[PDB]
Amino acid sequence: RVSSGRDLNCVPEIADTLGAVAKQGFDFLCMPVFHPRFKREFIQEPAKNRPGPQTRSDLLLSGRDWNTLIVGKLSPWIRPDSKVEKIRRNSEAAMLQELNFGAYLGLPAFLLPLNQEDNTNLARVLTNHIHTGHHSSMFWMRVPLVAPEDLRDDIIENAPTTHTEEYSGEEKTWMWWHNFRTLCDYSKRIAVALEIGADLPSNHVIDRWLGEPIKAAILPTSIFLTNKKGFPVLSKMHQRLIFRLLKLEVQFIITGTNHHSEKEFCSYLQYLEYLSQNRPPPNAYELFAKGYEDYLQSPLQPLMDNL
Amino acid sequence: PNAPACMERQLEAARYRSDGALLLGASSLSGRCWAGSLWLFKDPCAAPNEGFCSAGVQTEAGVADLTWVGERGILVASDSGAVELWELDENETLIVSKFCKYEHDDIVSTVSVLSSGTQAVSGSKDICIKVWDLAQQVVLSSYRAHAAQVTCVAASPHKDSVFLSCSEDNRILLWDTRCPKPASQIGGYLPTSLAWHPQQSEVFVFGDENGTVSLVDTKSCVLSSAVHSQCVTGLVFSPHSVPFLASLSEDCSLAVLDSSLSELFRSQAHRDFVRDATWSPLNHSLLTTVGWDHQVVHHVVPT
Amino acid sequence: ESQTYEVFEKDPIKYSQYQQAIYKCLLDRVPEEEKDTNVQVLMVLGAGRGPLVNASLRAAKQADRRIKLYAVEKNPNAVVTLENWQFEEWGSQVTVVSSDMREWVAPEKADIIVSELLGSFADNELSPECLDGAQHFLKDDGVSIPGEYTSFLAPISSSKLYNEVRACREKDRDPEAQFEMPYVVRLHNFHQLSAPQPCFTFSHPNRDPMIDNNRYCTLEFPVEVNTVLHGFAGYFETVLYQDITLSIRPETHSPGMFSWFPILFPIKQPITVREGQTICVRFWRCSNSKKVWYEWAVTAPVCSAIHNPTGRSYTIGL
Amino acid sequence: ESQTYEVFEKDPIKYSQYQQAIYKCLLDRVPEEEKDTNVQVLMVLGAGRGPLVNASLRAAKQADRRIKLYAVEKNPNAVVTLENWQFEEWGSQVTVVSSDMREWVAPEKADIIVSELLGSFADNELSPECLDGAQHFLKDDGVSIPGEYTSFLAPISSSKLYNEVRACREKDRDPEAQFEMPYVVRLHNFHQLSAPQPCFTFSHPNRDPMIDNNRYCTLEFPVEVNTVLHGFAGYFETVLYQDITLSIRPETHSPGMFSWFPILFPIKQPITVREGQTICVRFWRCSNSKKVWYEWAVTAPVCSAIHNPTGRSYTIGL
Amino acid sequence: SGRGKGGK
Amino acid sequence: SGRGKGGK
Amino acid sequence: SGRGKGGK
Ligand SMILES: Nc1ncnc2c1ncn2[C@@H]1O/C(=C/[C@@H](N)CC[C@H](N)C(=O)O)[C@@H](O)[C@H]1O
Ligand SMILES: Nc1ncnc2c1ncn2[C@@H]1O/C(=C/[C@@H](N)CC[C@H](N)C(=O)O)[C@@H](O)[C@H]1O
Repeated sequence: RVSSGRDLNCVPEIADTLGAVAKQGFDFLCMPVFHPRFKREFIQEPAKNRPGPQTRSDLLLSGRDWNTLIVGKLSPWIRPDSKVEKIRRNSEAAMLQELNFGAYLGLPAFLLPLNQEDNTNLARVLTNHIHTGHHSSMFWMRVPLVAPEDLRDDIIENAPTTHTEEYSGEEKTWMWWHNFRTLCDYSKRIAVALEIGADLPSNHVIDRWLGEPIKAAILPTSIFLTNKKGFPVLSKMHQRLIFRLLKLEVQFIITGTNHHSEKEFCSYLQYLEYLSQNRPPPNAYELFAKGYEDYLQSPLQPLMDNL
Repeated sequence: PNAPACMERQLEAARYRSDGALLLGASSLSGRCWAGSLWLFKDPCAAPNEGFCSAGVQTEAGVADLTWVGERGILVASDSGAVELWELDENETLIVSKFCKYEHDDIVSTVSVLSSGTQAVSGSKDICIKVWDLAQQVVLSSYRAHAAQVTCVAASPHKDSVFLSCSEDNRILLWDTRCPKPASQIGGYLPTSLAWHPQQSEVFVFGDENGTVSLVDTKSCVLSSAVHSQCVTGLVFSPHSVPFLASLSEDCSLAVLDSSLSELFRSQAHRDFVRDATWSPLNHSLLTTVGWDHQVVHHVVPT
Repeated sequence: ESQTYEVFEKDPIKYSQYQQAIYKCLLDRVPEEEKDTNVQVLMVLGAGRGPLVNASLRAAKQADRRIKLYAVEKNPNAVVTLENWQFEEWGSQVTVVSSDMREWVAPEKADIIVSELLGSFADNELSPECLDGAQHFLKDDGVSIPGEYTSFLAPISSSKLYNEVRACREKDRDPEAQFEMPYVVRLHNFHQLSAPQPCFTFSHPNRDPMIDNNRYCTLEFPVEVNTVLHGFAGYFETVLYQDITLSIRPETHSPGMFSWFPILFPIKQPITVREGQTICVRFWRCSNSKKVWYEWAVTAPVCSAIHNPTGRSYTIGL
Repeated sequence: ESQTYEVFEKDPIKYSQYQQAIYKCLLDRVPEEEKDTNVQVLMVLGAGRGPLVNASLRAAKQADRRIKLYAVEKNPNAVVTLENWQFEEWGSQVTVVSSDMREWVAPEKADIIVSELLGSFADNELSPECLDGAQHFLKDDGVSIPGEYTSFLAPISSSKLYNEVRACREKDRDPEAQFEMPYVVRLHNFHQLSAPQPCFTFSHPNRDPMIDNNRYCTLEFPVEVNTVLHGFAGYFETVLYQDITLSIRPETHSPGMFSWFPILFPIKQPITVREGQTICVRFWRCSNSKKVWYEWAVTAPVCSAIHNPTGRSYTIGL
Repeated sequence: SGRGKGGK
Repeated sequence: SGRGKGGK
Repeated sequence: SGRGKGGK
């Protein structure tokens, strides 16, 4: 019933990792296509002339596996909106390189972060790749409900956290997404990978995402609570958000390390299955309308036409 | 020497210990397998030749950073999200895993042992900073002070509760774990490297993503110089009574600076990114650099 | 894309033919007595994921000759596969070059240049332009594999295909552009109206100064049936080396070779042809420094418009 | 066309400025004592029908200096006018070259290269790419006239112009392509919303290896009125030599110079701007080996789509 | 369904 | 296949 | 004029 993926930033052996992940019950793996620490130079000598293979071979997996089991991830050092001209230029070239490799591999989806207000140049480079060749792949913009700056621990003496309500301010990450997709002119290949935090924001921040193309929901292991038996569970408010996301048929992504160490890893995914099974059964109307959700139809005209 | 047949291309770290033996950290950042390795060379001039090491070991994932823990312990910042502790056997012929604790949710980028040698600090792409108890193999405290990746963490040379951290959120934080709110923000371009002054308790240097090196004194204005054309990867003070400051960059160069940050030595020996520098404790004018070009270079610095 | 190269590699016939052509060339260039001293410099120009590099090494082993290989590839994604093959298997014997063959400053001259830059209409993937630019690094007595290729055309009738092209009208372009472009198609429900005739030929190395890859051909096809003309089927033949060839021309089709389906050049308006009439077609190969294209017209029994003038509907990027 | 060059030539200010710039350069390069021995090699790069050749000769006469001239022109039609001028008037002092300056194998190096390859947005006629290719034949201490140029942008309001662009919808193209291309227009019924700010700068000769003529600029315009944003007016300034300049920027407009009208970059959807708000615009100069184009977007007070991505509606041919 | 026709 | 792409 | 062509 529930389609779920594993998010990793460390894949020492591609074949061994995929096997371990499939055994755990996951349907897909979000992983780096180039080593996340392998910063590359395109303009200055001698580093621009770095030899050897720039990454792992496409021969490591079958075409079917690349097409169905792997979601690419943009390298964390790629900063197209950097204040430094040199980083901006190397990042544009690296972003185009990584997106082109993803398309070369036939990846079903590719993850890109929205982790600051200004992603103008990231949108420009993405729009340019979209208007270049094969138009099938999906781009999942990784955006949090609550920005890291707004959920940081109140531990900086000379920089206290804001304890005042900032109605529009707490909705900031939606404006990051909105501006990005406006720039990319509402491409249908650009969707949201919504990242959920340990503490949920006010309902108005959550509802801001209603009507948005959410294709995935990212659940860090650190947001999970522990029950009397020692197994990962979620707060009632988190469960309420999972139920809403299940109606949108999002793919769930489990990120981070095992924090329930003496309770195995598939337990996180077993809990999502539990929530999925323990939901209200659809009524006569809901069972009838299944398949027609957001399906645009021409209104019948029984006068002008013979039904 | 009962070690891996070949070390990975990308040399990440190099550290001399008191007797002058050289510890190397390496990862394969490309090809089929993305793992790492740890090596000890009692003869540093033979490095990186595998058949001439004293000890070598394969790690499960890449080595993003490492540090000595006394004379026989090795603390590793792994790609796996784990902080690892390895230990040289009594014969110093084997490197044995003591602990592998997966506490971070992304790559552990930086590691630093505190004054006592019983505790350490780790920084990660997961935005958290953790304080570890090395004997009990546990995280004592976990701090989410930053708003982006933690770039560098550096323990005070002589104060066990004091450390520095910097990040892509454009903050340099001075920590003092004796305080209820333990971090304090120190007052352009992203900070990328940190080094405490080995003699002046409240003085430190910092490198940034634009090639600038800056001198800062906790009290107060800052002295600075455009040393590199790209990111300042590392900053390491020499062992002399009046130390020299080695700076290394993604621009593939090494610079050795004085007290006023003026250049005294420059090397273009590396053909790829310069990753670590370590000064010999035996001959104070010899500085060893390692890079992604797989070179271990021994520089004779004019002192 | 990776899977495109994977489809290419599934053809066993093509590569075994290349191997046989390299094998014979090596024997003709190095006498038995020079076996251990003479190292032939072989360049695979457009190496993809490495099958012609492997074909060259198998060829050198079976010929019992020494080779020095360069694998040149402009696609950086395929260069990843090549560099992983080079480290893991090939070694120092193979030098992988990530470059366009037209720009590469070769460090040595070649004895043999091996390439497979052929389309369904032979020169439609721009093999002449690519090998012309690479020519300067081939030795004076050097061999190019392929040595030659020829395209062929044949008039066809297919109201089924005519309607299939007709339905390719897209928004924001000329409403008739779909008729001014070729299609790769496994022709099935159709009638071939006259025997395929040769259209354009290219030879490598090209020893006619300033080359001129532009061409103009008039073909006269006898038709023995009452029919309707809807387009021209295109095929090709290639001489890899001497008697070692590849062909998709129906009459000489290489058995079991499926790398290329025929090409189809449609016409905008169907043409009635009576038994005993002649179909006269005109084909041009045109270019500027940026693009190459084809233009075509029927002049007998009736004239058609010239199709694709100035490459307005279809061009092949240089 | 002939009449286009004839319109260029009607501007008295432009050429008298070029003459003054060449005159000063000749005096700075040849001391009085070297007057009769030192022959300066002057190359007019993109000579059209010969006005800069005549401007160079007038400049050399008034400076009382010796010049050796080359008039380089890629347009063969203009080359007819130049060759007729060379035979009838100029003589041996002028060598007419029918070539692209990027391909010409110059027989001698130049002391001064003179060109007028400027558009209404300075670099929009591809002066950087042209002078970059010609750079190798300029001596180590050589001077390029112009030495520098800078484009400027200013936000504008004009529902009149917005409707004028709107009516440029054509068949067989994207229905919104007219908004993704610049127009040369003598702006009249409009409101300039903020002071022009510099966008892109180019310097000749270019001493930043591998050049990189691609650019990315963010501009923040303070707006003191309630208005509606419809596009950006583009202008330029150029340093011919030292203090000798040309400008179409309204505030520093060269008096009586009509060679260039401003350029207009429209936006697809009008943007409401309140008094005290900031208009933030982003402009990119992009290229491949075949074309150069601009891409632009408004990010404050509201985001617009990125206009002309990958040059889909507008490109400048190389 | 629901008083509509067409779509895909 | 057969040197072609796209279609449906 | 003014570096432009076409229009009407
Ligand atoms: N000018 C060029 N320089 C280098 N490679 C090129 C050039 N033009 C095309 N190619 C490459 O050569 C290629 C050839 C293919 N038609 C065949 C691929 C491969 N040899 C195989 O038979 O499996 C593609 O990989 C292109 O990327
Ligand atoms: N790469 C090039 N090589 C030679 N001429 C060029 C090139 N690009 C443009 N031109 C020519 O230089 C020209 C310049 C014009 N913008 C100005 C014409 C002339 N100098 C005048 O001021 O009246 C046109 O005549 C173009 O044909």
